[PDB]
Amino acid sequence: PLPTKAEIQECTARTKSYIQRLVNAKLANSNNRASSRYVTLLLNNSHHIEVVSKQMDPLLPRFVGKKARKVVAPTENDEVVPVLHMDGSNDRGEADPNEW
Amino acid sequence: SWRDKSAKVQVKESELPSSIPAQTGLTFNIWYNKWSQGFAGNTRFVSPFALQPQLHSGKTRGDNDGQLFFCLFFAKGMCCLGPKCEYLHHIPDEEDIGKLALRTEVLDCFGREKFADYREDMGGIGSFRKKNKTLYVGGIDGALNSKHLKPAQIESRIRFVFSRLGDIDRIRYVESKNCGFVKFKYQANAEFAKEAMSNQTLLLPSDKEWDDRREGTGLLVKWANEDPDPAAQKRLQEELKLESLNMMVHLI
Amino acid sequence: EINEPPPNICEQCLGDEANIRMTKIPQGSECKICTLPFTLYHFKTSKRSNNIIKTLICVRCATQRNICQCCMLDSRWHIPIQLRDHLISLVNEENVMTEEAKNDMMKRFLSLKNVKLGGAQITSDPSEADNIVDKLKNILLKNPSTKSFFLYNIDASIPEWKITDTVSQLLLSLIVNHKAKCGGLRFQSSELGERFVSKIIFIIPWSSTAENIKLSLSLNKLIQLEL
Amino acid sequence: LPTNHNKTKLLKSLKNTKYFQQTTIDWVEAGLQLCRQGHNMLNLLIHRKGLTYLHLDYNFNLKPTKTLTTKERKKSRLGNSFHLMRELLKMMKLIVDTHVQFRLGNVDAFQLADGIHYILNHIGQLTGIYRYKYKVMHQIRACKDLKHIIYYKFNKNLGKGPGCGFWQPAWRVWLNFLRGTIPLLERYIGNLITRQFEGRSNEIVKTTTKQRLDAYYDLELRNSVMDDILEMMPESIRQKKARTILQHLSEAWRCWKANIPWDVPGMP
RNA sequence: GUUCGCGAAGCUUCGUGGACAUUUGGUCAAUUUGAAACAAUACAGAGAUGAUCAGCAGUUCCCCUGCAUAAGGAUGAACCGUUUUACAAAGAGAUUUAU
RNA sequence: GUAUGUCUAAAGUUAUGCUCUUAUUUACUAACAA
Ligand SMILES: O=P(O)(O)O[C@H]1[C@H](OP(=O)(O)O)[C@@H](OP(=O)(O)O)[C@H](OP(=O)(O)O)[C@@H](OP(=O)(O)O)[C@H]1OP(=O)(O)O
Ligand SMILES: [K+]
Ligand SMILES: [K+]
Ligand SMILES: [Mg+2]
Ligand SMILES: [Mg+2]
Ligand SMILES: [Zn+2]
Ligand SMILES: [Zn+2]
Ligand SMILES: [Zn+2]
Repeated sequence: PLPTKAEIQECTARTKSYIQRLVNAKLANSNNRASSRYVTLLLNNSHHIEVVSKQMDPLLPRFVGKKARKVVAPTENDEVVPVLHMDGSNDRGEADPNEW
Repeated sequence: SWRDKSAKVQVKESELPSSIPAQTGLTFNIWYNKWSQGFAGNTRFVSPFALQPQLHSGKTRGDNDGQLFFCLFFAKGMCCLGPKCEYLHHIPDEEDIGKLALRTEVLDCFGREKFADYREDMGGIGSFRKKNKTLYVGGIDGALNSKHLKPAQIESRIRFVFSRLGDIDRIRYVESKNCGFVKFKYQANAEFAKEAMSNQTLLLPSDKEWDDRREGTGLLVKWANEDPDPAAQKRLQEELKLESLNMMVHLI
Repeated sequence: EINEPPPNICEQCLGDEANIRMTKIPQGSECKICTLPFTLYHFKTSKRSNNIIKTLICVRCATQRNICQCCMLDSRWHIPIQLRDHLISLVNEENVMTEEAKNDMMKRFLSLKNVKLGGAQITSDPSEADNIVDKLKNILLKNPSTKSFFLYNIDASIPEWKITDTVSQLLLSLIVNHKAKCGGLRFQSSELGERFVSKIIFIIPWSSTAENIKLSLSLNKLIQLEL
Repeated sequence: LPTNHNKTKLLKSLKNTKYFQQTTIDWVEAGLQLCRQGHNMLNLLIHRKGLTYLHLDYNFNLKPTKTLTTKERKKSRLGNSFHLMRELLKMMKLIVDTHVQFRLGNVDAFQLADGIHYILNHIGQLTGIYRYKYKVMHQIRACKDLKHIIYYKFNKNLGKGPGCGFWQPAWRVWLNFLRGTIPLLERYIGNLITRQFEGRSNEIVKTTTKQRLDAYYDLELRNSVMDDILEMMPESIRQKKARTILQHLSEAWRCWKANIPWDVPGMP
């Protein structure tokens, strides 16, 4: 079945929301205050708490952490996946290498 | 007692030293506060001040508050805020160690965060990953301006110095390595001493090199790797087991 | 990235208030383990408590060790991570370590992996934790006024603090060498010494099968002296 | 046409925070304080970079202290951001200094006016702004034009000489130049200090340009060819066996270039 | 402390009930031991190849300068070292063992 | 002569057919002289 229009609306809604958020994040991240104008509570147990973002001096670096680290990625291919081809060529498969 | 009296000033900010050490190089570097265009010769020197604890220790703003951290500059014996200081001014004890025992896992008694690893020297503030209580005490040769003392004399003087600042688990001087290993009752205490006698003098008024104390290079109080000696290793293991029994019974 | 994981802070640490107000600086420090930016959270435990508590490590690191992000202690038992790994190693097994790679690049890499470390696999699932606990439980079941003494027969394992505290209970200075065991004790006054002696592994002369003991002392002493 | 949505100004934004306060300060005080501030900033930046051997003079005229080792020299070639910043401060330092002089009892107000005018009409000649950002020649040229215009409306019956003030239109020019550049310097110096703090991005990837077009082309080509041959080749041969292939290709290319037919016997 | 109500002395003064106002900042703490970088002295002094030269690339868990997706750092640097198995099938000869 | 690249810059981590003697070539190198 070619996908349902209603379900396409779902997917679009989800992914569109996601990408808009991502782009917002990217934008408010960057130092160019110019691109700030194209930007489209918690509990840590049964125990309860209020999260806040303290506004910091607009001289000091916004994100003190980030420093362009080189980082090697671990693959995390914990689940194994096959590579699975179905053939068995003997006559043409052995006569060819002499040519190839 | 310390609690009987208010803490005296170590030294007034007039008497305090400036942040322009020694001109080690040709020009000063503003953003680093170090020197530059030349690193000819060693940087380190001997502390002008020392924690004379009974003459200094006392009440603070902190002793009113319940500030859980001790004054680095008290340990160094140079705090310019005496009773007006937020950080405390006295030798750490079971009561205060006990008081801050939650937080002190992650950070020092000087309220500064420990790190993953020891600084290659074992020189800076300890790692969180170890709960070390044992200070290596190098540079005794330098700390006494090349005074040919007896090993007994050395170890005794060392004892006199570090026993004053914290309860001792053990001390042992090593003639063959010209150094100390000064295990302490508590990690807080260890931290405190490690700053309190960093860059200090082992010399005394009775010694003849008393006015040359400044001119040498101070005590190199660093942290100690555990001994290869299996004589103490076994003991350590036993201690660990004992501790484990405590906590494990405490879980239920 | 998005603030997907929440902060992993324990109770004791955080303090007994129904509502604290903490702040989050995102991308707010490199952690204390893996040198890697993360959302730094911090708060005064009370309003008027001077000590802020800042979240030292990153959330991934926390999860990995299965610990608090402020205490560096296991979120279940509130104990040092190394210690808990030792405990786990002891019961149910022989070997459970949580090796942090002390090389700045590799640590980052390790942190990135979504894989629990030795002890963390036990303490994550509460059932397994409980099991471990129960197994652990199962496993369980003449005064010349000298002011200056020379104490001998000192257990190698005993510390000076234990000694001095004991003395205080029986009531100053003290010198001990665990090599020799020539416990060169000295009192702040002679009257105090008198008081002590009158109040009396406590073998105690007053210099200024005991035979074999003396021999053992002897050899040990000699060895110490050679050192 | 000015875009309207961005109605959060810089000063307004700053006002919103706690870390700024406001005061009524004399304009000369503001100037002098800003020279001091600017000087501290630039020195901090330079020292941070490590190159303490570049001594800033208080007149914002940068020069090296020692003879520079080649490495050191390379390090110290500060870019068109820092130098441009310096030049703007130099400009400012001049006029503020003139005001100070005026107000410090040295020079008469007419003398001040002339001084300011001189500065504006000779920004080129007083601060190598053009060096770093050459489009400032337009501004300089404009100022020159103004001077030419002004003087010859200022010296109709009056003879020749230096004593004309009237610094308005030139001043306007310089203001508009600053308006133009404020964005540019926010970007430039932004990136600069970011580099000082955060390392430079390690996802460098270079674009094609006229200079590296050919190399890129050829690498793309050999990648394509290699791919095709692997697709063709039924044994699933190793990369080392692709080396033979691509090397073969290279030779073929050369042969074509020569006009010698490339007829290797053993191929398929 | 202001003020609005009350009481006790002389519109003035002492005591009383209100209203107003009611949580700053810290990721930090003052020099060695929690991190710069060159610098100096010494030593060599630069890719092809015989020799002399322009380079542009590429890989890199190397970066620096640069506003940079220009460009330049010696063609920025390092890459040149090490190197055994999806190990087979067939024949011949020699040795042993068994039937 | 350089880029560039190494080097140094001080404090002690607790374990029991040949040898010979010479003279000559050629090559390379040489901020050494001509
Ligand atoms: O035309 P420019 O190259 O910009 O030079 C002008 C010009 O001098 P020249 O005619 O010699 O080039 C002016 O001279 P006049 O045309 O007005 O005679 C003179 O103006 P004053 O006569 O008013 O002095 C002015 O000099 P100043 O800057 O002192 O006003 C001077 O500019 P430069 O001195 O920068 O060359
Ligand atoms: K290049
Ligand atoms: K290259
Ligand atoms: Mg070049
Ligand atoms: Mg070249
Ligand atoms: Zn203090
Ligand atoms: Zn916690
Ligand atoms: Zn981490």
